[PDB]
Amino acid sequence: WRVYSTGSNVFQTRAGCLIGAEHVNNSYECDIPIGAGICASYQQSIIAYTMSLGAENSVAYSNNSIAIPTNFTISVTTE
Amino acid sequence: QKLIANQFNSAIGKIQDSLSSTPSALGKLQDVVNQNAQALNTLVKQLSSNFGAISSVLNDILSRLDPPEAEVQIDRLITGRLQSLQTYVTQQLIRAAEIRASANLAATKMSECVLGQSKRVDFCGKGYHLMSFPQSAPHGVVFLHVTYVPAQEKNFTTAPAICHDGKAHFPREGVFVSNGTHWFVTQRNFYEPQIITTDNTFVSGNCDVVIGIVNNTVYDPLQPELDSFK
Amino acid sequence: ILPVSMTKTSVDCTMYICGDSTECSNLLLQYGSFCTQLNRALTGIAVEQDKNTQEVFAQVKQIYKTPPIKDFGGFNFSQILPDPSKPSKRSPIEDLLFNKVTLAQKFNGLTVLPPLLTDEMIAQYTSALLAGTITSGWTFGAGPALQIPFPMQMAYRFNGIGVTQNVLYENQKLIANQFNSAIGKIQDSLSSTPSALGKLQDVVNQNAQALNTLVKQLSSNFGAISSVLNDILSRLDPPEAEVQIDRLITGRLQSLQTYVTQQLIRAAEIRASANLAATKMSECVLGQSKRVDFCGKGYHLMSFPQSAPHGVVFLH
Amino acid sequence: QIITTDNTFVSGNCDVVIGIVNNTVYDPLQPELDSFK
Ligand SMILES: *[C@@H]1O[C@H](CO)[C@@H](O[C@@H]2O[C@H](CO)[C@@H](O)[C@H](O)[C@H]2NC(C)=O)[C@H](O)[C@H]1NC(C)=O
Ligand SMILES: *[C@@H]1O[C@H](CO)[C@@H](O[C@@H]2O[C@H](CO)[C@@H](O)[C@H](O)[C@H]2NC(C)=O)[C@H](O)[C@H]1NC(C)=O
Ligand SMILES: *[C@@H]1O[C@H](CO)[C@@H](O[C@@H]2O[C@H](CO)[C@@H](O)[C@H](O)[C@H]2NC(C)=O)[C@H](O)[C@H]1NC(C)=O
Ligand SMILES: *[C@@H]1O[C@H](CO)[C@@H](O[C@@H]2O[C@H](CO)[C@@H](O)[C@H](O)[C@H]2NC(C)=O)[C@H](O)[C@H]1NC(C)=O
Ligand SMILES: *[C@@H]1O[C@H](CO)[C@@H](O[C@@H]2O[C@H](CO)[C@@H](O)[C@H](O)[C@H]2NC(C)=O)[C@H](O)[C@H]1NC(C)=O
Ligand SMILES: *[C@@H]1O[C@H](CO)[C@@H](O[C@@H]2O[C@H](CO)[C@@H](O)[C@H](O)[C@H]2NC(C)=O)[C@H](O)[C@H]1NC(C)=O
Ligand SMILES: *[C@@H]1O[C@H](CO)[C@@H](O)[C@H](O)[C@H]1NC(C)=O
Ligand SMILES: *[C@@H]1O[C@H](CO)[C@@H](O)[C@H](O)[C@H]1NC(C)=O
Ligand SMILES: *[C@@H]1O[C@H](CO)[C@@H](O)[C@H](O)[C@H]1NC(C)=O
Repeated sequence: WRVYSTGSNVFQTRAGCLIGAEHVNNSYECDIPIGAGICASYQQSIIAYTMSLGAENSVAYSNNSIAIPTNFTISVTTE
Repeated sequence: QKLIANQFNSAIGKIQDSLSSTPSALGKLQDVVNQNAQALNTLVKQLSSNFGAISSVLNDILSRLDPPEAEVQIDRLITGRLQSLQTYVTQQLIRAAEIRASANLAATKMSECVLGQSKRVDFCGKGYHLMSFPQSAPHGVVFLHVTYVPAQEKNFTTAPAICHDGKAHFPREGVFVSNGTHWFVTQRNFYEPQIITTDNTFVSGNCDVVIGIVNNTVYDPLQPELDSFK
Repeated sequence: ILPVSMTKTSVDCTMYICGDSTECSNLLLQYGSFCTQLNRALTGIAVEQDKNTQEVFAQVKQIYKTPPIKDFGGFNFSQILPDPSKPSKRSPIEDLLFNKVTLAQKFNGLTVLPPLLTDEMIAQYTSALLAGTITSGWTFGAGPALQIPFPMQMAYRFNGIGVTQNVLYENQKLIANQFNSAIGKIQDSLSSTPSALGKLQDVVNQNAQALNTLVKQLSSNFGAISSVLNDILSRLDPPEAEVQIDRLITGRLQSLQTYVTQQLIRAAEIRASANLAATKMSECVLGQSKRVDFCGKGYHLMSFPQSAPHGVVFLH
Repeated sequence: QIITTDNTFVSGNCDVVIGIVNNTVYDPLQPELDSFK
């Protein structure tokens, strides 16, 4: 049972210690909840990172600039 | 109309594949079934426990000891089983309250979305709301929200008002937009430029009141008709 | 002000009740699967709190940023946008909210789990929602974000409550001054009375009181000889030590069960409040509502959500 | 009520719409301007 106790791959988090999960400084979506804004996913190995919130979309804004659609699309959303 | 029909037809046919793609799509009903099933299984399993008594079987209790002494063991077993049943009933009551809240939400959704339009945002799926269709479910209801979401947007330079002979002009229904050389009036939710004066503009005040204003020709088609009588 | 999520908690049945004493622990298994049910209920409550927070605050699939230059200088939004000077990214009103809430400690068998969404990311979500409702107006919640000048958005919003566009543009200076004055005044009104944020202090304090009551019940013997199992194990003979330890086990188990039931009721109430808050957000900030008195007294124009230590606050 | 050009709005060509019907739309301008030729 203690075979998964190697200290070379131990990653310390804000919500406990992690064993066997690689730590990467990049940003991705929420795959598996961990706690304190950390989520783990599958790359070969398991990567645990810091949570990210979508992709940044800086909308260009000005006091005389407006945007209106020229086309539509109909979608059906289940519930 | 043909394009709208094509989009609606191609959208509904994608619902079957989306639902059948993964078993996790129907989680909100499988969870409801599973929690009750597992609670009932746990209540059944609680029957075969000693609860601190000599044995968990009633027949062994009667056979091993005399009634005057087996009364205490029977009392212990009865108290334990009553506690288990009471906690199961309390859990079922709380779950029933949660399901009643969900059912009231579903009834409100039916009565609003299915039986009419709804101006409540995000209450009818992402985007603007059109007619909706319900579907029966084993232990619930499944909706289909036919939404209208704009796409392929392009930006124009706008201005709140148009100058005309020292008289401010405002859009009756829409927003002034310009493609860099000429100004037009269009509905706010779809690009469809038109001429300005004929019906979609109303007059109020002078040009010195508003802050950012632009000059443009305001041409009433009434006047060319009058010149036809000259 | 609306609570959105209570603090996550979880208790170890054997560790809490039996004190990790061996024989007394193996005697507990005779009582059945009472240990598993409470753990499962607490796990469900914690995951429900996490789901409530995510549902209330993660209402957008993209994160938006305010323009570097405030070209809407008529209206002044510095009191709600994320202040960059402070080490924290919370807005000045958010910072005032955080410092106005005060008392959750580790113990023998009780723990607290951190939320999935940390406070900084909750503030980031609120900033994204505010930037979306400031720059793109009400249409960023329906589809792709469409840029539109803020005075024009206010003109639309006025047009949506039965008054034409003449009123705003001819009185833009007055409207901007009144809006700035009100936004300045709400901060003073909130900071004036500590009991203003009572709807969150209430839930925090009452959860803490429930936890303390659960812990304080250790000292009660429930009619047994003593409150410590060590004395019973090292003093009395097993034939009656078993009966005494069984009575103590029954008492502690009943106490933990009633705490679990109270937490379940509290979680149901908080889930109802969080669903109401999510509906209020999706109908107020991401659009316009014709529902009178659902969005504050008077006809509704906009709404600016702001984070809270354990909930969300709305500036209608 | 009678179909008048001040009651309906016009935009587009006849061919694109499916299901149209031929008819005449009254014009309040024509009889007022006819009396002042
Ligand atoms: C508006 O968007 C629709 C698709 O959302 C466009 O329809 C497509 O048109 C192209 C070429 O005309 C076809 O190859 C596609 O198959 C069409 N899509 C569908 C779903 O039928 C439509 O042309 C767009 N409108 C304009 C004016 O460009
Ligand atoms: C902006 O829109 C106007 C709309 O009138 C464009 O002007 C038209 O351009 C077409 C191009 O072939 C001509 O056939 C029309 O006669 C023009 N109309 C008028 C009234 O001049 C103009 O080209 C557009 N400009 C841009 C940059 O898109
Ligand atoms: C939008 O904002 C820009 C940036 O300030 C304004 O441009 C300035 O306008 C003032 C007042 O007319 C001029 O004195 C400056 O020379 C302008 N600077 C630049 C770089 O253009 C613009 O007027 C604003 N537009 C509206 C409608 O408010
Ligand atoms: C829009 O038109 C008005 C007048 O129709 C312009 O106001 C004039 O501005 C000039 C500035 O050189 C003055 O000499 C005139 O006396 C003004 N006329 C009036 C009646 O006040 C205004 O400048 C125009 N604006 C734009 C952007 O073209
Ligand atoms: C918008 O509101 C902010 C308030 O945060 C204004 O900044 C203050 O301006 C006063 C003016 O004397 C200063 O005394 C304060 O020190 C400023 N900071 C704060 C935190 O109050 C700002 O001037 C307003 N206007 C604009 C265009 O930003
Ligand atoms: C409505 O009137 C128009 C014009 O009078 C009709 O269009 C023409 O119809 C005739 C047959 O009656 C065709 O031979 C012509 O080729 C049509 N013109 C064009 C430009 O296509 C139209 O058919 C009438 N509507 C109906 C329903 O009969
Ligand atoms: C990832 O970033 C952290 C700091 O954010 C740094 O300590 C670490 O070395 C980085 N990892 C790699 C592989 O560069
Ligand atoms: C429209 O928006 C794009 C960015 O999405 C910007 O690059 C472009 O300049 C805008 N149009 C005009 C006319 O400025
Ligand atoms: C209506 O349907 C009938 C089918 O019986 C068809 O002949 C007719 O052309 C249709 N008319 C319109 C306007 O759709």
